[PDB]
Amino acid sequence: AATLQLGQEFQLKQINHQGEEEELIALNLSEARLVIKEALVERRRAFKRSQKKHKADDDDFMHSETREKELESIDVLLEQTTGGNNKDLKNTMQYLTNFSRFRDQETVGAVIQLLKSTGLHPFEVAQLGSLACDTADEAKTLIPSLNNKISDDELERILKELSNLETLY
Amino acid sequence: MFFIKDLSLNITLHPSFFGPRMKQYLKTKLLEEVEGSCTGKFGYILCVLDYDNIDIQRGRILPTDGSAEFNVKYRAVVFKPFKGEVVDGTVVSCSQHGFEVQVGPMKVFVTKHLMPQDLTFNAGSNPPSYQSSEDVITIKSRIRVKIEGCISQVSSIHAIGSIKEDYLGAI
Amino acid sequence: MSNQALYEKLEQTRTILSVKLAELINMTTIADRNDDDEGSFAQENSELAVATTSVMMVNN
Amino acid sequence: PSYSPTSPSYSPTSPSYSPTSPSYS
Amino acid sequence: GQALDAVRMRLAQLTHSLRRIRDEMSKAELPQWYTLQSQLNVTLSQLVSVTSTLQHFQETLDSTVVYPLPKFPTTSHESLVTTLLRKKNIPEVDEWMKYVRETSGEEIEKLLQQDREITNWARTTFRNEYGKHDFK
Amino acid sequence: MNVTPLDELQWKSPEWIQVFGLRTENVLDYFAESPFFDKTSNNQVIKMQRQFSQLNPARRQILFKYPMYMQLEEELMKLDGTEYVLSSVREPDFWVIRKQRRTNNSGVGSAKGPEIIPLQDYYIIGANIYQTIFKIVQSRLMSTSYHLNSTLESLYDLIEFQPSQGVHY
Amino acid sequence: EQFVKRRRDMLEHINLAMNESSLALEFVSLLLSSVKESTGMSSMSPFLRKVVKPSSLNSDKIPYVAPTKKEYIELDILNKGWKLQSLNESKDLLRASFNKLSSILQNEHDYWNKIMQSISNKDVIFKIRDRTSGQKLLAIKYGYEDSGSTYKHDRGIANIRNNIESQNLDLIPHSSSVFKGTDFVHSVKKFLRVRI
Repeated sequence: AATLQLGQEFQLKQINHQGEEEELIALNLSEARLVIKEALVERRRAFKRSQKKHKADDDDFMHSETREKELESIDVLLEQTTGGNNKDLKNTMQYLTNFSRFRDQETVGAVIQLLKSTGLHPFEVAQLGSLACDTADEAKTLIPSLNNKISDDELERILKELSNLETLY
Repeated sequence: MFFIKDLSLNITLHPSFFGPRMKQYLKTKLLEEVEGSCTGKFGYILCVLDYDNIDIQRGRILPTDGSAEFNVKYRAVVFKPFKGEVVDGTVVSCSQHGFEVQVGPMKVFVTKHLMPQDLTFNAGSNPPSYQSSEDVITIKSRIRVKIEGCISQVSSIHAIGSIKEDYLGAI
Repeated sequence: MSNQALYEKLEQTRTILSVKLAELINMTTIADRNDDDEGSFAQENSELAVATTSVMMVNN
Repeated sequence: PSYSPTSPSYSPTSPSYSPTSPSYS
Repeated sequence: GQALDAVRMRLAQLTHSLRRIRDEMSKAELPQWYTLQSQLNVTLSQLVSVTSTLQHFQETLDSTVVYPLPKFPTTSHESLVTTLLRKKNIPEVDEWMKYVRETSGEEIEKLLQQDREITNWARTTFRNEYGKHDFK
Repeated sequence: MNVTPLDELQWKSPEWIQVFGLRTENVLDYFAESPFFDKTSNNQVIKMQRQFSQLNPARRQILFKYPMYMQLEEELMKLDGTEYVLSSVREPDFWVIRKQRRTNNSGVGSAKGPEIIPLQDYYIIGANIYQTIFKIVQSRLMSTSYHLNSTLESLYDLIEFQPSQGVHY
Repeated sequence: EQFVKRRRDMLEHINLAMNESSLALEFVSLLLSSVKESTGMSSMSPFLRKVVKPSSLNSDKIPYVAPTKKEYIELDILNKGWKLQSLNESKDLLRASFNKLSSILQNEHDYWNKIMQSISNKDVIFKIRDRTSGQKLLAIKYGYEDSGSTYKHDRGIANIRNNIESQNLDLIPHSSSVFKGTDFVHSVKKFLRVRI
């Protein structure tokens, strides 16, 4: 999408099941990983509630000490929620976990606020949330849409602030 | 690229499952068939939202075999790139013709003609890699690839990208 | 299994050693260092935030 | 966008500690 | 303005984290210990980042000169102006370091260099102790 | 010997406002007896010169509004150094002066006029006078850190551990 | 009641800590709003938006004060002073923490040794989750189920409880969960009598 050619299937204006126009939603690695983790843990909780109906521990999964412990919790979650029949989901989740720029929800919200305060395109915002660039020109070349649309000083400020926001591992 | 879309599917339920618990069987069928799939019209099917809010439609018994077909609509998060897209990814394998980069669930290949000559192939290194004056790219190295084209089949989408211009390689 | 416990105790021991060295250096040079040469890197810019960072080290 | 703005945490009830002393002429 | 903008965004996220830890402590039931530790460590390291970034850009903050708006009316908002204007510390911290200095209480300089040599000696001694035993 | 910082120093002169009242005409006259008015400034020298002679955006607006301000320039251009000049005025309660020092660099090669450099901030609010935000921010943060330390040490005192359960309260 | 008092104390302390911290954000939010209105609108509180149209903070220049020996040497030696303070409270807090840890820890070694030297052994021992408590407790299988008995009413399972008061070990059966008292021995002691 160098020229923002998203096609009909991925138009900026989306028609939902309610028939009202909505802005197209784009999520980076951190947002998508958090959303899928939340959905999986909610589904696990629903499954446990259903099993209790037919017939505490969940706080430790979301709060992970380390990357390896997070990966182990992810494997347990996939075993207990997915069944192990979906390898592509495991690969995507591993790719999200290994290269997640931001682990905490509040920091991800800060990144979202910083990127979308200027009102840029959701594609550019998600790309900036996915890519960490040292210099504004590096991002502008690697994101041709950002060219001619954002001042270099603003892009440099955003990139430096994002680099500062990265939580040390 | 991650996006939220509205999807629909036609699911056939066997006559032997015709009981009061049909909604549970439909939900299990949907979850077991849709999640993790790939469709060339919408890319890989990554996840489905609002599992409790699954929309259903009245059955329509087929006149030939008795299996009841249902139309199910939902909202899903999916991944699909576009021409000219630039994405960060992880090097998978190193070859003399170029390299392969995993981005999300997909693979983008770059041929040696698509990088500047400053990056030279080193085979004696363990593992073999591409070495330049500033950037070194190898396994588990974050590399930015500008995707140029994509080929879509029933179950997967392959991609071919180029890094011939500046500000590409190791980050 | 047992190998995982071995590894976990490994980072346990190395973390003890690293945090021990950190608290040692922090308390030894807790007396702030002023050196005219550019080589030295010790900065105390905001007066009370220095004490805040000190109690930070203590609590950590 | 912006996930949530900050709640107003004004403390007008704070008495302040301004030192007053050079009033006599 | 860029430095103060970065200070603004970082302090805003710090205040957001403070609001968070506040509304999860205000509950009548205390959550698990581990969640409290995670929140504490995250917010406290964020405070460290706040301190470091405020340290980095002292020159930009000092160079700025404060002035009220021509459009801002002081006749009606003088209380609000005075609220932000005042900067004197809270008293309890004041007598806190007063008692601290009371307890602490060329001679001072040579004690200072003696502290220098003790610090260097202790650092070298612990480096030697670490090197004595193989930790890998 | 303990000195209150001049930035927070606030002078009140009820007798002067009772006798003369608050006005832009005598705002400098009100400021004259304050400790902040340095006796070494050229304004006082101009004052004795006038006394001896008698015995023997909004900057341009306030520039053109008053003729005594004119006389202030034509008596201040000759003397270079620390001088007191008005910054802005909104009646009938708000006045602020501009604390600047002048170095009339008449050297060859400088086409600019006399150099004007800020020294201090002074705000006249009502009958009161006010005179770094960095200090305010660091003070607030350090007091917050002290309160947080007290709360956390109390909470850790409340903490109780058992091997068979972990930590509870 | 002391727990409630200290909880209220820490609540009011953190509220006092955050009240001053809010004003820093209130001040610093003005610059971007002046530079860019739309981005700055959301930063301020609604009351501050109602107070004035925000263009408050504008860039300005002031020179740096000429340095000398006067203030840096005293600044740094007094920073040395506060950090020597911090070292003192560091040592004191660490000493208190280690004293508390040593006292508690030796207490659980006392209970630990009591457990180790109070337990004998062949016996089918496992961990089970209590129906009421939900935690893991030691249980012993003592029934005749595996010896050939067809009696299905009782499983012969007894949970082990370390008596807090007497520092001894007691066995609580699964079936008799109604009698909760120290008179269990005599209440459950049954026998078979033959009279001719």
